[PDB]
Amino acid sequence: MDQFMRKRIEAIRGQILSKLKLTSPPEDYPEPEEVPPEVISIYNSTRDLLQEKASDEEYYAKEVYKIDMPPFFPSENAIPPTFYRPYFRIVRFDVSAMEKRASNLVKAEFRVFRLQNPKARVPEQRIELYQILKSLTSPTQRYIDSKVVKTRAEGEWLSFDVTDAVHEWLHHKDRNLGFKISLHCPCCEELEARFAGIDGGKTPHLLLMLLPSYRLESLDAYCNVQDNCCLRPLYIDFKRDLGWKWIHEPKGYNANFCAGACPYLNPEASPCCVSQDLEPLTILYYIGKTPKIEQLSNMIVKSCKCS
Amino acid sequence: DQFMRKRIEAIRGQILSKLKLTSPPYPEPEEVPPEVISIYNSTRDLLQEKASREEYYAKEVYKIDMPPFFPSENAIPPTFYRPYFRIVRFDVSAMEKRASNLVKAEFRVFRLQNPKARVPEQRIELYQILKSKDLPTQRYIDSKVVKTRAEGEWLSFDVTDAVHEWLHHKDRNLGFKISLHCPCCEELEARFAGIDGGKTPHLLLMLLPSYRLESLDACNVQDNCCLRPLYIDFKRDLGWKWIHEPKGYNANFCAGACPYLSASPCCVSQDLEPLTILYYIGKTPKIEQLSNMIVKSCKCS
Amino acid sequence: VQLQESGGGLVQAGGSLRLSCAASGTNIMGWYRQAPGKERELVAGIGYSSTYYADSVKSRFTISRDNAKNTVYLQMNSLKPEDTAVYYCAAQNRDGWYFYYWGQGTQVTVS
Amino acid sequence: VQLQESGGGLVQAGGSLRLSCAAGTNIMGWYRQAPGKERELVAGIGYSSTYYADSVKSRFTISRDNAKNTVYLQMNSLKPEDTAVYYCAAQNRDGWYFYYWGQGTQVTVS
Ligand SMILES: *[C@@H]1O[C@H](CO)[C@@H](O)[C@H](O)[C@H]1NC(C)=O
Ligand SMILES: *[C@@H]1O[C@H](CO)[C@@H](O)[C@H](O)[C@H]1NC(C)=O
Repeated sequence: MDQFMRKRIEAIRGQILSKLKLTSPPEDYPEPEEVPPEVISIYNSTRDLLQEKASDEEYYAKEVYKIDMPPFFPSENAIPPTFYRPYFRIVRFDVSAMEKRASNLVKAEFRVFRLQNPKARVPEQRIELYQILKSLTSPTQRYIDSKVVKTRAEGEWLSFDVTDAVHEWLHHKDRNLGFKISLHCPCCEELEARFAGIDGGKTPHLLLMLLPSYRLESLDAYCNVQDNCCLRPLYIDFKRDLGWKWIHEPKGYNANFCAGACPYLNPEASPCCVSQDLEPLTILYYIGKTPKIEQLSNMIVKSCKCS
Repeated sequence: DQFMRKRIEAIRGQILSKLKLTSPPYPEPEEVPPEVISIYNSTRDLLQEKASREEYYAKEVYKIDMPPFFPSENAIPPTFYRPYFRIVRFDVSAMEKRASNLVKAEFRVFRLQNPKARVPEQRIELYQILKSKDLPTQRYIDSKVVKTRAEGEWLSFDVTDAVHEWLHHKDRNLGFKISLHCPCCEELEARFAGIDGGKTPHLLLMLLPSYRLESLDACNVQDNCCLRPLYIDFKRDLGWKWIHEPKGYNANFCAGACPYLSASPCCVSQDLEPLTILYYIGKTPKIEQLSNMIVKSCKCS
Repeated sequence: VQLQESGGGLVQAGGSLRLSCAASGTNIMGWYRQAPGKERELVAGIGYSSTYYADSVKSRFTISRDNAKNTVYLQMNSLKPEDTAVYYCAAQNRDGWYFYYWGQGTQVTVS
Repeated sequence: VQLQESGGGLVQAGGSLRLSCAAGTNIMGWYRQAPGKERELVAGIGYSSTYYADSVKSRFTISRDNAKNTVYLQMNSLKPEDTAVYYCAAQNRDGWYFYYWGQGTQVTVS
């Protein structure tokens, strides 16, 4: 492990700059004595988001843009960003700044803070997120995702994948009609969930994640032919290759196996060619007169990786 | 190479290990009842669907069809119709003795093709009907977006928790409801075999036998395959002063030796979690996300 | 409990008729039918305003219930010569998937 | 379009008053300008969804008659600070502005 730590550090140094596609580290880095709080806010929302999710466009790093809720000034001629009703809340965002960057958007996350309502009537509710739509005799809202929240629990952040909605909003500005946080309710009780910025550093905001164009320059059976890490066919005929006549079905399955050598300088220390994705296998066998239709996990090698 | 010969031998042991058979078993394959082949046919097709997109030991799959209705008897039908929802009920009393071994259950229904559907795409919701008293009457399980006019297909829902109560309180087995999605202020154009008329709606209960129940996070430090701590401070271990925050992150790494037999062993990473960094070029700030940077657990493969 | 049915007689071929079933005591409910010689058959069933109809009566017969008056109806429209029998409405046993409660029922014969 | 307001005058502190705004071919709201102080959006209806100001929360109520195309403003429990000229405003056909205004009536709390 003494010489195994020494390599991870060097492999991480290259992995960082590789995902950033930086041939060398920045030079004119400013000084941390004064970094604007708005920049630290973007780091906080990306960090806290990934912490929650814990419960080749993917290799390269992604720029995170944070679009807060529009500030409302009652003295001007602006339509407020929020509209209330006992059963839903309405929020609208101004995404015109990212219309120029729409060709590089990868993912968007609507992050809203759910306050604690210690005097809530129902302790648990299912809320639904809709994309408001411009209509007659046609739809007025589009389903996105739902969530089960605890109205009386400690405050928490809630995130939704609203990529397709921001995509339309960035293309057709006349469709940016906002979001709606509606109560699920079976079919056509008040919304006991309170949200910061809507029911009153916890502002509702979008988290847009792009892949820069200059970062767009650059293992199922491709496996052509190769001798590096790559899937290899193996079909097990139960009678032939095992001498087993007790499994009635399947008569045989592609088990496959991964083989090859992985280079060093590797999406992930020394690398080894192992299996990544495995899929279960169902068999029908017999003991006595009893039939057994059973499920075996991790039996089929479908792809390989290096690690 | 001849290491395929080892995969074959490693697979031979992996099968008997998950089944806990110290040795292989036998009927005649010339005539196996079709009802037995249907249980194999449905478990296979289910996994085939998940493919298109306590865990080691094998699990026995039981198939519970829809109760057969004979109108000459004094039995309440298993299905009830409504332009916006369907009601189906199963009789799962036979598995009440085995409730202590249930692991997962899935209600499988076949969605027929409705070439004369009004709306080509609809969102259907599955509810567990409940016995209420006064002023809920149903509990949400899962939803799905189906194509009413598409070629027929099978639809599955994880109804483990609902079936679990049915095996405990028989007086709560009131069935399922496939309701059309309502935005809460249109008819259900989706047709299902056995409800809107070998494609019978059925449950697939999956148990783990008791004799198969015996009865690497931060590493119980050891010298076998096991997670190892590694914290990289950018200034200290990399000489980098351009990342303003984080000042350092636990990178970790996998090391150790795994037994031999699975094929050949390697101590590698299993699940990885991304990393957020804030750096600068010129006066411009960059708050970016790098995937697969933190090793959280190790495995052998 | 008590179950009392009414409505029913002779109807012109292709006509209509509304049967009734009142519950005067203390709830899945339905209608049964027994032709002379032939065995019983569940024609219609109401329950959770959810409905179950038979194939020979679909799009012709309609079941309903007045939760206020506790009466279950059976609108027999577009009658056919095969719908001739005595009709017995039935209720559900308090907690089982039984029927238990029946009535004498009236007879209908279409010409 | 055309905007016509009515129902404004003098009310004793703690009283009530119902303002009206008639519309001519949506989102609408009410503004107010106290003597010396600049405008402020007190209430707004839109998507029967409502936006009230923080200073009138729990007192003023907005509504609309989709039949008559009239927006109301039920001002109950008035306070000496609710004195101003009230201008109802409509939304531009497709933009996120207001554009259309009216003369508005005056309210005076004692
Ligand atoms: C950012 O995250 C830290 C958590 O370490 C928290 O203390 C801080 O308040 C957050 N916000 C800002 C603006 O720093
Ligand atoms: C088993 O599955 C196949 C699908 O490949 C089907 O054709 C066959 O009818 C099924 N057998 C039974 C008994 O359901």
